[PDB]
Amino acid sequence: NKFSRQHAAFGMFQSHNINVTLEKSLVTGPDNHITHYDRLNFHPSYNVNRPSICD
Amino acid sequence: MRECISIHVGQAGVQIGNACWELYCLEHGIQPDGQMPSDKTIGGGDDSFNTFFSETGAGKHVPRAVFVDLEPTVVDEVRTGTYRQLFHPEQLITGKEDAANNYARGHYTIGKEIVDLVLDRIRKLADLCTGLQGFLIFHSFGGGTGSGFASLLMERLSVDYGKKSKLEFAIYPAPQVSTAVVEPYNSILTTHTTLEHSDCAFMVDNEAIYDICRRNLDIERPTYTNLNRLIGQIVSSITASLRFDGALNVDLTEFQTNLVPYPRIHFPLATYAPVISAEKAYHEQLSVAEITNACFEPANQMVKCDPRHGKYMACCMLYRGDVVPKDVNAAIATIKTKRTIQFVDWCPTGFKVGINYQPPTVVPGGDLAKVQRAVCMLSNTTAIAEAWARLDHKFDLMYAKRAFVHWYVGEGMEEGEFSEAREDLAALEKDYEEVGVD
Amino acid sequence: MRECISIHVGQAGVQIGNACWELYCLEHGIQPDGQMPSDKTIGGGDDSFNTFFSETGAGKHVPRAVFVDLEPTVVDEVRTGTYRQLFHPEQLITGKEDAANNYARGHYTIGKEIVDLVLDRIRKLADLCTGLQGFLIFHSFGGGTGSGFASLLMERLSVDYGKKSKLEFAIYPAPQVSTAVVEPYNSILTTHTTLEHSDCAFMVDNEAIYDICRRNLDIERPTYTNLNRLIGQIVSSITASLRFDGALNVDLTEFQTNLVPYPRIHFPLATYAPVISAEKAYHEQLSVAEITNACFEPANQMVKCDPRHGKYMACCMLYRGDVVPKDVNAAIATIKTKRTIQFVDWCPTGFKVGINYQPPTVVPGGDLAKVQRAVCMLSNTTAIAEAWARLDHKFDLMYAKRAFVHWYVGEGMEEGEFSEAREDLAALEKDYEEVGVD
Amino acid sequence: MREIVHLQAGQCGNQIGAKFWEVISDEHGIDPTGTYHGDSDLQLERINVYYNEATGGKYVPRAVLVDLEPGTMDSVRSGPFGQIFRPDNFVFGQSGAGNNWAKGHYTEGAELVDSVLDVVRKEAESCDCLQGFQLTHSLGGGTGSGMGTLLISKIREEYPDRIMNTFSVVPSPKVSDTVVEPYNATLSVHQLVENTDETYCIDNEALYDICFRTLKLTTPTYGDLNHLVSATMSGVTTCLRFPGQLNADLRKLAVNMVPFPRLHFFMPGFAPLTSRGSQQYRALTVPELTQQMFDAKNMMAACDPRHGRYLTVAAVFRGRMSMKEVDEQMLNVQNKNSSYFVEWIPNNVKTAVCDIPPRGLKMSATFIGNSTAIQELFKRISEQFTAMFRRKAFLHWYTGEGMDEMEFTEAESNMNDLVSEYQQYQD
Ligand SMILES: Nc1nc2c(ncn2[C@@H]2O[C@H](COP(=O)(O)OP(=O)(O)OP(=O)(O)O)[C@@H](O)[C@H]2O)c(=O)[nH]1
Ligand SMILES: Nc1nc2c(ncn2[C@@H]2O[C@H](COP(=O)(O)OP(=O)(O)OP(=O)(O)O)[C@@H](O)[C@H]2O)c(=O)[nH]1
Ligand SMILES: Nc1nc2c(ncn2[C@@H]2O[C@H](COP(=O)(O)OP(=O)(O)OP(=O)(O)O)[C@@H](O)[C@H]2O)c(=O)[nH]1
Repeated sequence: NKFSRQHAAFGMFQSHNINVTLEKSLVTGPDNHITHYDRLNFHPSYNVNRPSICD
Repeated sequence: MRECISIHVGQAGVQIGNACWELYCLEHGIQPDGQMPSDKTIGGGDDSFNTFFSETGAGKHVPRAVFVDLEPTVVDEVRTGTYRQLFHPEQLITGKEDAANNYARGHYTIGKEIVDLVLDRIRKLADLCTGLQGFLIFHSFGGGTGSGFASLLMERLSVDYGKKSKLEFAIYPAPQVSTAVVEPYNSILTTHTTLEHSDCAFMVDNEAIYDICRRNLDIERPTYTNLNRLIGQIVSSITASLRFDGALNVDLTEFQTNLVPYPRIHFPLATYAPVISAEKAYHEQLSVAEITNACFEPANQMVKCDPRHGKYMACCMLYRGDVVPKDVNAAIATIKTKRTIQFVDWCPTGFKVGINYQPPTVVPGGDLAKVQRAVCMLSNTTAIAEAWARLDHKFDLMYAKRAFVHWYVGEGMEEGEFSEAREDLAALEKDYEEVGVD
Repeated sequence: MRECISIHVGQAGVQIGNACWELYCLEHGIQPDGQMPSDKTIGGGDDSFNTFFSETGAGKHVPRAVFVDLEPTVVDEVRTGTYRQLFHPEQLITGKEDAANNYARGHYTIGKEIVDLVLDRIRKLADLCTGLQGFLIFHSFGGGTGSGFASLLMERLSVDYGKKSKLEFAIYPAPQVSTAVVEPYNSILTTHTTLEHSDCAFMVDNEAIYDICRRNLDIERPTYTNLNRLIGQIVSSITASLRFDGALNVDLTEFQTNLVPYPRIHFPLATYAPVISAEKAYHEQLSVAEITNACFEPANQMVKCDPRHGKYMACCMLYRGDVVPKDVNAAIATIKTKRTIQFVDWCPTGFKVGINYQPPTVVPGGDLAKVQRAVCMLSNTTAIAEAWARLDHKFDLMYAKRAFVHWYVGEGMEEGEFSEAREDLAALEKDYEEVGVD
Repeated sequence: MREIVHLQAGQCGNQIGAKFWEVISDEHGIDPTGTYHGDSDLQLERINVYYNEATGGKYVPRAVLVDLEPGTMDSVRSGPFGQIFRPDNFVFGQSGAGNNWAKGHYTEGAELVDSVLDVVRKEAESCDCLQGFQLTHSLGGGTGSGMGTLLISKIREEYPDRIMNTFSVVPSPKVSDTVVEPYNATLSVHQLVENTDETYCIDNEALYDICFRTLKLTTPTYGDLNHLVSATMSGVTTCLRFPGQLNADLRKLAVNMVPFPRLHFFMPGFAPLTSRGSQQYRALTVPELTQQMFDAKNMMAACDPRHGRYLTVAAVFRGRMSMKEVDEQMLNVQNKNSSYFVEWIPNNVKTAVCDIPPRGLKMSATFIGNSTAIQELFKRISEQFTAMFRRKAFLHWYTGEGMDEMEFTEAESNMNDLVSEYQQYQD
């Protein structure tokens, strides 16, 4: 039982920690980053005739 | 000028895109790097590739296709493959979540946030090209990803770009083999959604492709590699008119005008006659006569449809290679004299001939034959209603006892759209016999 | 002749001086020693360097820049760095005490006894030069030392010399990031002091520099140098007109006249279109037309503004590299015909074109693209009032609850100057809307 | 150039400063004897902020040691680094402390303040221009409180232009050992609030909880606790000695933490603390550090600010990292808990990045806290003060030295003022 007590020593782990977290995107691309929200977050490619958000 | 854009949706419909692009670079002699030998062909991108590839001043041929996918596995392994340096990273539209064969999941949940990027891709390809005859969509009816995502994009590209053609290519569901029981669910759903927008949809079945190979190609154990090259050849033949010339040149617009009789139904069947093994071709001979008989032999079709139960409406033969009109017109005249061939009396003429002098070549390390005279037989007949007749009694049982509906309704859907498909199909068949009724 | 003097204030202003000067030395082939190889370009100091460097009879280049800061740390490490042998020891003006982010600490406490020294530098710089078009001022609005010290000197540079131009560049306060909550206080303390003297201010924001970087440069973990290389490339392009020639040669005086409409507001926005990774440009092609739209896409601006929420006033494109007016004039003809682009109807023309034949080169050990057709897009729009609107509410709260002044009134100020600047700002928005009012 | 001179006070500060300096010596590569073994040029350059040059490359510490009891100093002198200290700064008294706050503040200091004033001003003239001074001591400590309160007062008027960095340890809330410590603490903090500008609050129980939590070695030495706290004190001082794209001046920092004058109590926070096998079970990346450095369990100063909210937060990051991760981490934590900040101030985070990793690890950081968690602290001592002043226990001594209760009344009002002063701003 050497590992037990040397693990069971003191108290047992408990989360009083700050619940920090980052929501990730739905894409694996290290450049595109879109979630359930903010779906217009990606690199816009380069169109030649119609400018940005023509419609 | 004269060009088109290819679309390959679905991890099923991507390896077929892998083969055809691989096949295409061969007759052009495109090195996997993306540059020719010391022979001078580079420029602003104007040669045999200009319809297919984009070899600009950078000297690298860029295929004019977009590979959209929903699972990173297959799209990354090809991105680690042989021609990945040729391929553009974000036209290999990689995927992160799956539709789980659910058309609606692919159509609604993820499809919204990706189509804009695809819309971003398509306009960038649409803006650079000049002729832009149409689009080459590779998909599948029973698509775990092919079904839902193709439907949403074709809806979006229909509303904004409705003046160009839309060429659809999907595996027809196996009538008796079902890799998924949800497959009929979405398959009819796509048909009723695609009836009112799609321009030209061409279907095919793998079993008969497998039926052919151990009949005359004589392989009891083929592979997808064998399968995809066959269809990859098929699209190569139809695109040979686009690259090469011949006695007369024909185009998809002529195909659109001359094959589909009436609105709604635009579903012809393709065939290729000189399917044979190399050794069988070795000590035998090919000519227009027997291949004309072969292409009109019922068992040579890749779809489980027997012509004498139906009647022909549209037919087209695309002769690629060394052929003279003399034997052709006489042969097709004798075909016209044939009595078993029962065309619909509405059309006295129903054949579209395409002559190309370029002999179709073999693929290195391949299994096809060395053909001089080839033909792609895209035709249409009334013997197809049984295929949708099979699907309805398949579906009507399933819907009455509403199996698996809890999945679909669980993610936010209902029964009305499922209801609309059945009379859309019921409208589809009821049109089939009345045009069959003379 | 055609030359200028550069000023770098604050440890925020010095690394970019290092980085940019690390850039300029490359295209001229400047060795670390300062001397060329056995090839002959040395003389009285009149060649490619004569506008930037002072390569006198000693034979080695002296950049016409002065690095001023208040701490010896970052200035010594560069004094022990790579290029210290070129650089002039006491042109590297160091300081022993910091302003502690306090505008007035760098404006009253220590500035008095040290500006005279830098006054000695500038006149000994001024006497040697001949053409002395203007001054290149690099600083930061949220300057711990950049804010206060620059404000005093530009006042003294304004009063003694009011006949020549002065070019200021500062990183703008981040719209939602604040590494200091006294960065707000000094900001309009700087701007209200500078509005009545400054000629033209160009600003950038780090976040969108990053947002570009992990969008198209594909680097999720850039280095602090990459920002400096990008902005260093930015000023390199605007100085390429100075260095080389092209179809037409344009000077800062023209940019001053044709950009700013009326007094007070002199705050346009720059943008460099061909920002892409090497592997992306590897198999893609660039021309003026598509990059013209690219620099007009709002997400490519490094300032957090929606141009659709504002209206366009002026725009400047500097085509550095191989371009011809033909495709340029037709392409810009199209952008005028565009409807989403909303220029003010006061100016039928609002564009300044600059053609330079030199293709922008790649920095060794770099991350940028391989650009032969390049443009830095200087433009000013009415969508900028939100930033100051973003500001003033950040301020009206804090001044009302009256924070941190015990630091400020503790070392000797009053609240009247903080008051005057708020209607100075309030004058700006009412100015900014009324010019937007047509 | 701007330098620092240290003061070592109380019998804890003797224990603190001993560990404090040896950590610095081991960091900078000087042997215990004092002959520096040249290993890093940067620490060769910017050691002058703290040490002066002796003969033969010996780096004399500019710290002053003060006490009354030789044995503690004897232990300090006999320590592994007592040789690097001088007999010059060894100033002390001939009296047994008793650690009465009054004897050290009025009786014993009277004949000792003159000498230590003479001491500190000689090393003051030895160097050119200070940032300021820093003091290690205890608020509940007996002898250190008396000397410190006297010296901090005198150094205020004579150099009113420097840092009054005070570094005091808060005794254990559950038990003070010294029963008159609450008298000592209440006396000390009264003059601390107006005289100082910076104060770090440290408690042993939290430090004991750290051994309970991550050290996991059951029985440490108090020197081990000194090792931990010295690392925190060293970490904040790594700013000045090391180069990098960070602003190090405490003035550059203090104006950024201090909205209003009454703010002097500041709470440390430290970065990766690791157990027996998790050194090779940890994937050292910024998100885990930011998670770990912002852990209520990682906190060691007083208690959990969970009961209150966050006024100002400042953390210095040591290692080969970049501004993007801290930026994106800052957005994460800002969006994580915006409500637990105060609407009084947004963007109350001030970040610094040190590019020079420590000796033993690459990724590290130190945090300093300003929240509403000190209410529980001085509210605790309030009931202690009121109860012990209810019946004037242990007072006949303090009346003996000449101290009166009116001092206690107006002193407690000052703390009671700070109770409302904290509460009104946040609550
Ligand atoms: N087009 C094509 N179809 C194949 C291939 N191999 C098997 N199939 C058939 O095509 C169907 C694939 O459809 P789906 O499973 O919905 O494909 P998907 O929507 O892209 O997503 P997945 O479920 O991951 O495959 C299968 O049922 C097979 O019967 C192939 O190489 N190409
Ligand atoms: N323009 C510019 N800004 C930088 C650079 N490096 C960092 N910055 C940003 O600019 C800000 C610098 O402002 P200040 O802190 O007031 O700098 P300072 O006035 O020179 O004096 P210090 O406070 O001691 O640094 C930092 O907060 C950084 O976010 C740089 O190299 N150039
Ligand atoms: N050195 C040391 N001090 C400790 C320790 N634990 C608690 N302390 C307390 O830390 C306080 C600070 O030390 P000093 O200020 O020098 O104490 P002092 O003025 O000599 O007076 P007394 O507390 O009466 O002994 C002491 O009062 C101790 O009660 C420890 O482990 N080591």
